[PDB]
Amino acid sequence: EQLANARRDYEAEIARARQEAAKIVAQAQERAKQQEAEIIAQARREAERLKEEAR
Amino acid sequence: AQAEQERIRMLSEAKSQIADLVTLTASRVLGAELQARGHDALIAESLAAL
Repeated sequence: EQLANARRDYEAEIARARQEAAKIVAQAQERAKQQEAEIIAQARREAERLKEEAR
Repeated sequence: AQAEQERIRMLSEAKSQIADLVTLTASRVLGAELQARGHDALIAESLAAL
């Protein structure tokens, strides 16, 4: 009974951690990609516009 | 910074063109004014130098 009781808790606690951390992946990847794309957008907003105005 | 550099790049060609055009116009002023000031009177300087 003690072995089974320990095994039940261990099995309950083993699996859910990776699935819960996968909830991180979507939001963290969205934030990182959106901010990198915002960096690219900031780089590109000046590149064409300043050249056009400098002409 | 890179956009400033790119604008200077176009300005660099424009600046070189402006300098060359100004100097060439100054030369052509001598070329145009040469006929009125004297077409073949430049031999005097060469005789003294040579």
